[PDB]
Amino acid sequence: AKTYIPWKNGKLVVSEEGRYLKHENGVPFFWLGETGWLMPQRLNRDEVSYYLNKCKDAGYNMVQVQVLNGVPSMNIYGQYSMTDGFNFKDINRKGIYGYWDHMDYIIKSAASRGIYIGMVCIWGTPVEQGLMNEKEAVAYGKFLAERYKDEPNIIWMIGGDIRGDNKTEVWDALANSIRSIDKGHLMTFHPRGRTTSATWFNDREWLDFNMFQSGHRRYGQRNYPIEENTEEDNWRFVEASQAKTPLKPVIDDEPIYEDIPQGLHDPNETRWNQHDVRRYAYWSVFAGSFGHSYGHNDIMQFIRPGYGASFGADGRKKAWWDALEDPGFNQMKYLKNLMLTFPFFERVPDQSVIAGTNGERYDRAIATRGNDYLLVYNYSGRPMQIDLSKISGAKKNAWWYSAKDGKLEYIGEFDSKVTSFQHDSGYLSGNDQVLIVVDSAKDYVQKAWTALPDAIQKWNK
Ligand SMILES: [Cl-]
Repeated sequence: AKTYIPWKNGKLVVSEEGRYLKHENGVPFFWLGETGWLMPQRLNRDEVSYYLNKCKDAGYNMVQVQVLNGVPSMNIYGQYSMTDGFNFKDINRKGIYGYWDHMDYIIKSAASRGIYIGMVCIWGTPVEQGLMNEKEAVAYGKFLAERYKDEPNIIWMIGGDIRGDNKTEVWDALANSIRSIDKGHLMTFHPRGRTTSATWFNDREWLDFNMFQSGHRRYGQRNYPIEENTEEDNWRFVEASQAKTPLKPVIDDEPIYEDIPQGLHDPNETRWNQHDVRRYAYWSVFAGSFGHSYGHNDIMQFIRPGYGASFGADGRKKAWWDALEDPGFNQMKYLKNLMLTFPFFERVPDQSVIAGTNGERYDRAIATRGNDYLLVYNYSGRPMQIDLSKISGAKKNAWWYSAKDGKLEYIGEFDSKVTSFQHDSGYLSGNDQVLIVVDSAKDYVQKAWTALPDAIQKWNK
């Protein structure tokens, strides 16, 4: 089938209930993000095409980058991002393929594949180091907005692994400068680990939605902006952000990365794996997030042999082109395809769908529902009691949905009451399921299906 181009449906807009993203014509936008931080600095033209092809084929519709990782930044071609600080008057040179011409090419390359670029204007580190002041932030924002306002596939990202109370004046100057010119793209803030942008900027008129970073510490790794022994409960950040008024959408834009060490800095520590990657994804979305962003330790830094690695990556062991074949990267599509199968905007998180005593930590089942359907993600497989009366219908149909491979298995028809469910698979064996329950009068899911069809095709002609 033809390439799905999301912006054929119009610009991205925050939906009326303040929880999800939609296009202008009302079509849902389930954000499925990939993290390609060092793509502008490390990938050449052919590598950009290959990486974005792989992202498109794995269902990603948002790839985020560090537009600038330094002052100045340098790309693989040996081109500077700035010649005279933040003075961009003479940045374009006739017959020269410049740093910003390669940035233009990355955005056009994503556009032909139906992918939005998440533009982290400037990573937090050079800003924290005082390399961009308020005056320069205004000039940089003017340059970025005038260059990219007419490119449809852009999402502005202020910050970049930094607290909102760190160089606040600089971030506000940058955000308001872009915002004065570009009213056709959504904007947000990428915060420090274990923080949410909602803590500082929920009430900012330039912020359309919030993001948080739940990565990359394990339970009990304080060695603090969060409660002790709650590190891996990324659903807590969703709750904390949405408790703030006005209600705005939220997403985990930086959960744990596949193959990154627990706590980042010890390369001999236990690495986060595909099962953990799925757990963070479903926990964030079922808590109320509008979508999810994934990352891989080898891909985000585009590691290859002969490059120094961050956080225990090893170019000689696995390069970014090999990490594109890893399980977690290729399982995110099953989360996106599931969410797009059901009425999208009436969805709410609802732990009251789980009756009896819910489990703790990895045994905490998590539920979300519409008016006529409910979804319960159970990472461990611990038996559950589900209150089927929380959705419509005298009778309900139920299915098991395998998060690792999208396998669908019909269970049967049930009367509307508190019902026991347990999946026939190893406990804590990486056979995490979503329990799908739908009012028997609705046909979002068919009884004979062993997979979900491509839900996007409803809006692709
Ligand atoms: Cl900080």
